[PDB]
Parts: sequence; C-alpha cells; structure tokens
Amino acid sequence: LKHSISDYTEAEFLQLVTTICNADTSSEEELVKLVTHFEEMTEHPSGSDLIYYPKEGDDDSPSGIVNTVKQWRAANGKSGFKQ
Amino acid sequence: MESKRNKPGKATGKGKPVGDKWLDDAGKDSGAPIPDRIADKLRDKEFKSFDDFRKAVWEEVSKDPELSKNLNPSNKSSVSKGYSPFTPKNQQVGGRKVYELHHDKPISQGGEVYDMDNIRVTTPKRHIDIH
Repeated sequence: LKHSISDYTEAEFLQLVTTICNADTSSEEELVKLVTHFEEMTEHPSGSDLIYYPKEGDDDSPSGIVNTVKQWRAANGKSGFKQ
Repeated sequence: MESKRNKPGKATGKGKPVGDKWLDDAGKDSGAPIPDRIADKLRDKEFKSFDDFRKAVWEEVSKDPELSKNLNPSNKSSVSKGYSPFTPKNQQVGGRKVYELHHDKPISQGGEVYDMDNIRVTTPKRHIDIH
C-alpha cells in the first residue's frame, strides 16, 4: 500500500501529494516523514525539489507534480501506478 | 534544573537587514542572521522554550511578504503552520531537510538562548560543514 509506487493508484498518489503540498499534518515530523516517503516512492533525482523548488515552467500544483512524476517514471523505464 | 534551552525567557536583539537572498545566505559562512523585521516582531515577547521561539520565527516569516515571497506555495503552507521550510535537496543531509536555527556562541558556553543577535539560520549541509 505504501511500499512502492506501483502499490498506489494515481488518485491515491495525488491524495498523498495534496496532503504534502498543503502541509496537512499534525507535526513537522509527520510532514518530513511524508516528504521522505514521496522521495523513496518516486525515485526521482530531484527528490523533494519536485515539491518545493520546481524547474522553470513546471506545474507545481499537486496535479502538476503527479504528472511530472508519471512522465518521468515512464520515460525512465520504471513501473507506474497501480491499475 | 535541566536543559537551559527549555527555560522561559524574553527575546532580545536587533537582527540585521536582509534581502531577497536571505535564505540562500543560510547555506554560506555562519548562516543568515535573524532579519531585523522579525526581531522587531518578537522582541520583548516571552517564550517557554527555544522550540516555541523557533515556531514563532517561522510563523512571522510566513506573514512577511519580503521574507516569504522567496518560498513556493508548498513551503508557504509549511511555515504558515510554524514548521521550518524545506531547503533545496542539495542542502539536505539524511533526515535533516529543513532550515535550522542555531546559536553562534553556544548556550553551553554562555551564549544567550533568546538573544536574536546570537541566532543564525543555516541549511543542514552548512551546519555540518561548519562543524
């Protein structure tokens, strides 16, 4: 369920990203945990920068971030979302 | 009589003028100073612990247009809750991923806990490279 990104449906992953973006947590520790989990799941080189330091012209809204992750994994031979 | 950073005290100090690269300075030298703008807002207020002071600094940054205009929407959501903002990936180290507040003259060596002129903002990497 939270072991790998293939365990997440795209809608579920967007829920995770939306929670992070809105800092919808009860403590900083909880937010750091979610960000660390996001990094581990995506395996993307930019790590948390995908969320906090977007590249010029990137959609950094939760949906934009999911799309960037989706496209990157597909283009880099990695498994995608469940279903 | 334990941990000095957990005893209440009033914030003091002037801070320094800062600009658009305030947080970038946190990854260099001895880190960035507490902005004079923030110092004016916290001065004379009493805090129960250093962690409560830390929370107040980030909450004030979230309400300061100059100091926050440099944080994206997601980082803005974090500081608005009193959390420290995340640093760029290249400045993180292990589980340390957010900007840190540290005492220039250590508290264990007589540095004042709530003296804003004795506090610096650093990235995890800079704090490590310094020591």
